[PDB]
Amino acid sequence: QVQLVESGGGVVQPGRSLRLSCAASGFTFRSYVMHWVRQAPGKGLEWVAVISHEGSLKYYADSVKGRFTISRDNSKNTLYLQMNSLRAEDTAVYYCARPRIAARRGGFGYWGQGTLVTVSSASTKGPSVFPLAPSSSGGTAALGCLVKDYFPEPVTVSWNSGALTSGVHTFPAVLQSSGLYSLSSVVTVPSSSLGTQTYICNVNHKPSNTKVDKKVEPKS
Amino acid sequence: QVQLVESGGGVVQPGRSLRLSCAASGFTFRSYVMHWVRQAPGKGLEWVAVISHEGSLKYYADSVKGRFTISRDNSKNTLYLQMNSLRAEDTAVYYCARPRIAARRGGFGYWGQGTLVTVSSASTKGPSVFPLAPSSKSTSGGTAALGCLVKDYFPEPVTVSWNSGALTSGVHTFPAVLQSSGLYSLSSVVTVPSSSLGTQTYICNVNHKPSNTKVDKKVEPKS
Amino acid sequence: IDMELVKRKRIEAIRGQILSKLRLASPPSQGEVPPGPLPEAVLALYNSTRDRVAGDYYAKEVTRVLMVEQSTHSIYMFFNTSELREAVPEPVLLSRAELRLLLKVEQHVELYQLSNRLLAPSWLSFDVTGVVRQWLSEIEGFRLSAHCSCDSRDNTLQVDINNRPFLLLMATPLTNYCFSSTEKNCCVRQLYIDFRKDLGWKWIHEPKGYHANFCLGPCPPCCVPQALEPLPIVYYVGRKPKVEQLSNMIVRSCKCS
Amino acid sequence: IDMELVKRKRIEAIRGQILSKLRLASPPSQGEVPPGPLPEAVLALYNSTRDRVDYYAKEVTRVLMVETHNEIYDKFKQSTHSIYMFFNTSELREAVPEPVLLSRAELRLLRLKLKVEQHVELYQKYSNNSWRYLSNRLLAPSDSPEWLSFDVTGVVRQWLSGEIEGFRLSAHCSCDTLQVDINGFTTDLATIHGMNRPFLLLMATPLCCVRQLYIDFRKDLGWKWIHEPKGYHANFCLGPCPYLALYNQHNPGASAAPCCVPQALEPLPIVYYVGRKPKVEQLSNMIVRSCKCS
Amino acid sequence: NFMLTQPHSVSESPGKTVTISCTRSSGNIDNNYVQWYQQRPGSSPTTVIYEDNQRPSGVPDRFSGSIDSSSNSASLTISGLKTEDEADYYCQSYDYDTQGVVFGGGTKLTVLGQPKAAPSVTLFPPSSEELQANKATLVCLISDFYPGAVTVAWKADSSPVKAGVETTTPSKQSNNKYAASSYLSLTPEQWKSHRSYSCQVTHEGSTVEKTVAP
Amino acid sequence: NFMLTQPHSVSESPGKTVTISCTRSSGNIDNNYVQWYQQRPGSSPTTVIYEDNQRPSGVPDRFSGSIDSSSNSASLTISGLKTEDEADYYCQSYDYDTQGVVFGGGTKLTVLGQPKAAPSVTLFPPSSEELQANKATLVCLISDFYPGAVTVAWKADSSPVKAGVETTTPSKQSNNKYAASSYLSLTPEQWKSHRSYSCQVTHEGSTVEKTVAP
Ligand SMILES: *[C@@H]1O[C@H](CO)[C@@H](O[C@@H]2O[C@H](CO)[C@@H](O[C@@H]3O[C@H](CO[C@H]4O[C@H](CO)[C@@H](O)[C@H](O)[C@@H]4O)[C@@H](O)[C@H](O[C@H]4O[C@H](CO)[C@@H](O)[C@H](O)[C@@H]4O)[C@@H]3O)[C@H](O)[C@H]2NC(C)=O)[C@H](O)[C@H]1NC(C)=O
Ligand SMILES: *[C@@H]1O[C@H](CO)[C@@H](O)[C@H](O)[C@H]1NC(C)=O
Ligand SMILES: *[C@@H]1O[C@H](CO)[C@@H](O)[C@H](O)[C@H]1NC(C)=O
Repeated sequence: QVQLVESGGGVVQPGRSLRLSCAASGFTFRSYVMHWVRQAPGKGLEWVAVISHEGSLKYYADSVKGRFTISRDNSKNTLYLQMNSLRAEDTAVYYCARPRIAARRGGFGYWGQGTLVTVSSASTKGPSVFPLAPSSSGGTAALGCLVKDYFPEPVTVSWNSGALTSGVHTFPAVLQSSGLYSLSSVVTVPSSSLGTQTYICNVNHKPSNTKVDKKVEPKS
Repeated sequence: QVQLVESGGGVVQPGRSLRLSCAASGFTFRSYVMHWVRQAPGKGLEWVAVISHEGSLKYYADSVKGRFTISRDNSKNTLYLQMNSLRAEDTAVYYCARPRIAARRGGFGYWGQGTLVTVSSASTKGPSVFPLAPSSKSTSGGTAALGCLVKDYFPEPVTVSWNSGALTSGVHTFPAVLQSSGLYSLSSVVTVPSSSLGTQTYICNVNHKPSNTKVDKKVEPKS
Repeated sequence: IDMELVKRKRIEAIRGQILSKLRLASPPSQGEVPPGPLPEAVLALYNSTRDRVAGDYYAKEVTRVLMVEQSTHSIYMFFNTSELREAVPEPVLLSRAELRLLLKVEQHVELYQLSNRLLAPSWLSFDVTGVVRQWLSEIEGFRLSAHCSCDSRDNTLQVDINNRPFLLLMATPLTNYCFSSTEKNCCVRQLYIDFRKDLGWKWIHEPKGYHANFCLGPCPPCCVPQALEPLPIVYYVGRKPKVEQLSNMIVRSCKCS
Repeated sequence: IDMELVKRKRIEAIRGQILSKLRLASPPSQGEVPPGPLPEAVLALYNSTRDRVDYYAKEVTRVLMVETHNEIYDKFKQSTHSIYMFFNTSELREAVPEPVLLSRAELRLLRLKLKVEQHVELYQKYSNNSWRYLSNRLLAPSDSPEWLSFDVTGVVRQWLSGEIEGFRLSAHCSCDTLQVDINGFTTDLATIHGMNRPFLLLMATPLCCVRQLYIDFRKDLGWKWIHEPKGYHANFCLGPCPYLALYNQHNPGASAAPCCVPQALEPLPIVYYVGRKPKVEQLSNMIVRSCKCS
Repeated sequence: NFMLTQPHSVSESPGKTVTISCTRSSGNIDNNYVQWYQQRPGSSPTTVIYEDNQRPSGVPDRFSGSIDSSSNSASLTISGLKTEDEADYYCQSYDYDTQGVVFGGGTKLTVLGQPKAAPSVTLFPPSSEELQANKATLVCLISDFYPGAVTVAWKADSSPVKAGVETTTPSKQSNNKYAASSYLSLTPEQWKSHRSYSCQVTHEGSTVEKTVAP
Repeated sequence: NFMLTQPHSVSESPGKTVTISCTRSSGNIDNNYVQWYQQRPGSSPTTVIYEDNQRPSGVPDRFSGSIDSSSNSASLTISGLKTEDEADYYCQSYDYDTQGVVFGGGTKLTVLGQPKAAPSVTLFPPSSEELQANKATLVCLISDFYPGAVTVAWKADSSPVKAGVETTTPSKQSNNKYAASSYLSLTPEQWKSHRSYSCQVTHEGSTVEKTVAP
């Protein structure tokens, strides 16, 4: 079972340095050439660097040469990428890859899971949570919650603390030019209940550890 | 480079047991069959025993079969020899030897320095001194030989004089024999004029200071 | 590496190499062996196999058949296929059959029933396996004539000419190709090399590429080429196109040695 | 065991093998070369060496035999039982300058429609008169033209040092108060005329070890049952096969993983007793005479 | 490097066969082997073709690869499309002059399947709370549509707004349909100074508009 | 196992050459390789010949091994003798029926550095005093000989006795020649029941016998 497991990715601001690692198992690592390939969110694959199995020949794409160095420790079955003077354009999922025979002949035969590098100035922030006013067959109603201006993305939303899955649509966040994220989540519900039930909207932001709970109802 | 250093040689009461060691450096000891060879004082080499490099296979000379056992441990690059029910026969210098391809083809390519095991009960003990009465040595030379037998002492040394040092010419004291028992004996002989045997008295003065033993023994003819 | 350790191991391997070639589990019992020296008929047959003159895994048994009762222009040699059927009992067991025989100036001889040989001044051996194969199917013989040249000048044609024999026979007693991705044996595997695609090479003009192949697979000892073929190529030096032949370029089959 | 890694190593070994065999350190230039297709004389020569019939690369050249209406047939006359093939040695020397350079020379004949066994012999022309048998071939009938190839290296080597020298391909004669069998009384033997006429194909140079080990059956194995021989030189192979370019001793077959292995072996006949009848058995591949990296 | 150009997008229906081409900008296509990778959203690439036309085991023989000298191109052909064939397809080759591995830009193959579905649009005006903190965002929520391409355009009364618009990409849904969201933000001033705002969603040549006003 | 018999000692002058024989008691000498070790007193042994006739590197060609089938023996031959060749030499072979290693008895090689000298032998019977203590020791004293190698044999009457003998290794005395002694233990009864006992000393092919009687 060939396995390539990468790590070290994260958020960092331009100018700083990240070091990614790729931990190999299931093969004799030190016999193989290894590569790094990267993919900017929503964009194409881009080859980054190659290293010979003993580590003396290293080659780089011109977009990274002189800023990145590839290396390997063969006694630790690990491949490395040293990223310096990081720029916005460096935001990408980074893959380590093992060639099939050789990249120029058979391409890449095995890819790692990927580790995400995000190069942004934005400092961690929690979101203000504004509610989506119920209004506009009339037998339903649009309830939701707006969550605006937060930095590290991953943010979680549930309704009623769990006892409501029929109707939840949580929308993938948008990134402002501000550098900050916002999202929203909706629940279609019977208007039979807008006069009786009380709909609890919960949202979790682990990087903030600021959890503000807002409940949805109309306005005068 | 290629080296074999042995340890654990010593003095052992007769029925007891030692275990010799043979540490090896300079080569992959794990891959090699190994031998033990021994040599009793003054006598020839005697192949003792062998093992395969794995453990597994062991062969022995008849002289030690039910008693000795070889072992090795490759993790310590060390060869062993558990000796059992030692004897004065087993008193010897023990060598560990590495074969040259195979002992039966090219013999032994390397030996250790050896460790001596002496199997005795010899305790500090003074001699018995017995006179050796004169008898004719050379009729034509007109001489007799007479002496003293200094039997069964331990440890060395022993000093022997004649007439409290007045008699020197014709005195020969011989190197001691180390007996099977671990005890030493020697003799001292004097060549004297046979025509004097009726007039000159001859006493050997024997000292063995390890046991504060001093003996004077008159040596006379017999009837 | 200690050469003495590997010598120890070759020696113990000869033990099993000999025995398995004879399809023997242990050396044959020798408590019934007729004593003293060995029959000179046997030794003469051993002598004939050991020495050579102008000329499979398992042990082949060796048997010899002398000849029965001419010139110095021709020598006729006959054997009865009875006597040969006793040596090699059934014809398909025959592994090899050689004919053996025993001057001032060059002379040039011929075998008819085949081959011919040029003898230098001063034994002799002929491979006759196929002829001796069918003889084992009743009295047959061999022709050793002299050689002649013939040609045409005007309407003129011209021709010019310038321990008994014995038949030595060996007999058995009474290559993998992979296309799978399975490695169970030693075999030749396919490998195509494209000069431009694989090496970045534009300077070889003719063979765009070739089936180099390669050997691989376990052996109960390495899996290596058995038969190779050469590769000719065409390239330019300056303005000069050149044809070059390279030896041992293409692996056609693999063996274990 | 990863065959994809083996292919990688096999490929990189190929790169080194081809450059070292040409005694080049790095691949040569181009661009001094014009575009498009090779000259047809080059293709003909290249095709000739791909027709089917030392470490370092040989230059291949071709010299066609002198055209049949020159002084050939001014004297001895072509036929269906005998063909005559003459070569301008100055042209031979043009292709291979000195004789030491020659590594192999093949005489190539394009055989015609054949419908019965013809046994033919190749002869060299000498002094200015006589002939020396060189070799012969026994040709099964066939309704497909096939090339014949004769090895004439030694002869051509001499020619590379006369000025017009020739071969003759004739029919064989059975000889047995003497009788003789004849072929030449019925109605061109092989292709002469045209640009598939006979030619000389020429290859020229341009301008881990076996270890001794003797086995004594009694002394080494305690084996008394083998009565002869008393022992033998088994020998063995050992030494590294690594990977300027030596390549010629370390990996001449460009294996992905060369091994020191026997190059030439030979058999061992033994005499021993089975029951109490003597056996004589030949054991193949018992003795190593040479080793190689492969 | 040289460039490898592939169409950005091809949409085909199940059963049909499709061809994704990959053409090399300079230097003959025969100079280097070509590989093809499929990449499904959120996962790493796998190989479907390597060495111009070899298929790794496990890959169905629907996938084939070819080289076209005349157009200096390589092509991946997927016959009898299944829905799981929806993916991004990258060709890859190699540049000896730069020692560089070269990728195409990729082709998103939309493998259709399922009938066309029109978006639902909810449009929320800025909150009571958000104006209370001197910020006003309009949230335009697009849902339940198929295929997964929409365009969104805001308008200040009648005049189109480009400033302050941020629109998400379409993401797959509860039910293999697609959703997207657009955000417009302005001042409180601009929010109640204009008469009303609208996000209008265009999907497969049809517009749905939702309107909110102060 | 079988026996390998070597002469007790050989000697020659410097520069001369000497041969040491190694006879096999049963089975053909050709059954097995013979090895030759040199041993200097205090040292562990080293190889001078292996596989009947091969020299380890650094062993000079003055050392050669050979085999005489006609007499079932192996021979070590040393030419251009030097003082440093003085040592004990052992031959060694193998049996295959005992799976055991067999050694010769060893040979002391003396490189002559002084004239040969015969031993003088004095033999004493047991004293009255030892007999009255229920013991009995015969004392054979050997002196003034060169080279330093002797053989000692004891007789009861004219019958060989080996039980109860202890003989020293010769060593050099102040006169520059060698001395040794050998002791024969008997019971008083054995000593009184026999006509006589003898000590016979062999040196350079010569024997000297002394005999004593009750
Ligand atoms: C050395 O050896 C090579 C190989 O044996 C010879 O090469 C062949 O040469 C002939 C012509 O000389 C070629 O024939 C032509 O083939 C065309 C089709 O070619 C395609 O297909 C082949 C395989 O089928 C591919 O290898 C090739 O790259 C192409 O893709 C035909 O259309 C041609 O027909 C036209 O010409 C003939 C006369 O030549 C007319 O009669 C026809 O009516 C028509 O007009 C033509 O037949 C053949 O393809 C070549 N094969 C290869 C493998 O290259 C060399 O000729 C030979 N040279 C010498 C000097 O000995
Ligand atoms: C075989 O050859 C040997 C030489 O090794 C010779 O002594 C013997 O007599 C020969 N025997 C026969 C039968 O030729
Ligand atoms: C041999 O060839 C050369 C060059 O082609 C030519 O000039 C010469 O006349 C030829 N020799 C003969 C004897 O015809």
